[PDB]
Amino acid sequence: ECLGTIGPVTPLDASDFALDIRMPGVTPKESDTYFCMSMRLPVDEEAFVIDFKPRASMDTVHHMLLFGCNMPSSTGSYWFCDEGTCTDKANILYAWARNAPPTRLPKGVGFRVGGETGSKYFVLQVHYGDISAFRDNHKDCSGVSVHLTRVPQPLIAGMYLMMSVDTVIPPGEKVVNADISCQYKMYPMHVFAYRVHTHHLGKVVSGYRVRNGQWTLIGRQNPQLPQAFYPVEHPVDVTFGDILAARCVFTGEGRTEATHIGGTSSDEMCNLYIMYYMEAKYALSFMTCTKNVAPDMFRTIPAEANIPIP
Ligand SMILES: [Cu+2]
Ligand SMILES: [Cu+2]
Ligand code: NI
Repeated sequence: ECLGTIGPVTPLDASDFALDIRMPGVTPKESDTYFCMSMRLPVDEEAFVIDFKPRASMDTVHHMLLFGCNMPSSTGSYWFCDEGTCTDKANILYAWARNAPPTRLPKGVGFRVGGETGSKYFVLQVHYGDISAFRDNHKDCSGVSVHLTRVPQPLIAGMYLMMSVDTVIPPGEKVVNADISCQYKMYPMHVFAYRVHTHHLGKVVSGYRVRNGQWTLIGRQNPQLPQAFYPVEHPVDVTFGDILAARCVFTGEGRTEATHIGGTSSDEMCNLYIMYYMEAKYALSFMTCTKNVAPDMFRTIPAEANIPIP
């Protein structure tokens, strides 16, 4: 699968091209190795990401994530993602998970990149699980083919990130809730996909839109299942005056010391990635909620938010 003499850029037609984002023939020496690499966009003008095709080794790649950003964490050929993904904010565009197949972008929908305000780089994370296939000492070029176009898209994809920052999980503690909430104050977004992220202590993650005190399910997932972007059961609009609300349920069981929010496996995260589309003339590409503005509101959270997925 390694790119040879033809390189990473395929002409599709007048205004479209495929960009292949692949590891430069890497060979992991340990299990659960996270490798990152970057690619500058080959065009300066604004472009739209309208499709993704995975190029994974079905024998060694556990997951892949693709981000857009302006400042990749390294200037090197490739690095361990422990160093970081991007030094500015990494905008997730795509997740590929083993045993949980991705869902296509709706037609007419694209991420805006490049230009004056869009991402100038793609960063690709590859999670290598079982490295028993690397007994060959073979070079791996797993990654993702992205379909770019110059043609403006009627609908712009973006990300609403809900994330905990203050969470403290005391050791042995049966149940710890991490609650996130913000008022929505932009033009309408329609949620079409969601991804959940915790580390090993996470039991369930749920996101809701609350309007006039009524809770509407965006997504609810066990974070110990493959962390792909999952389609929303039914399209959900989030509109001015709505509150977005999310809860991660953790346990402290099995830990001798307290667990707080951080980047390592002995730390936790409570992340819910809400992938939306917006009308192009109304669109903004990213929003983040790191707060809990209506904590008392969580008294009426559906009971399913506290119950593990069977
Ligand atoms: Cu993985
Ligand atoms: Cu994490
Ligand atoms: Ni609608």
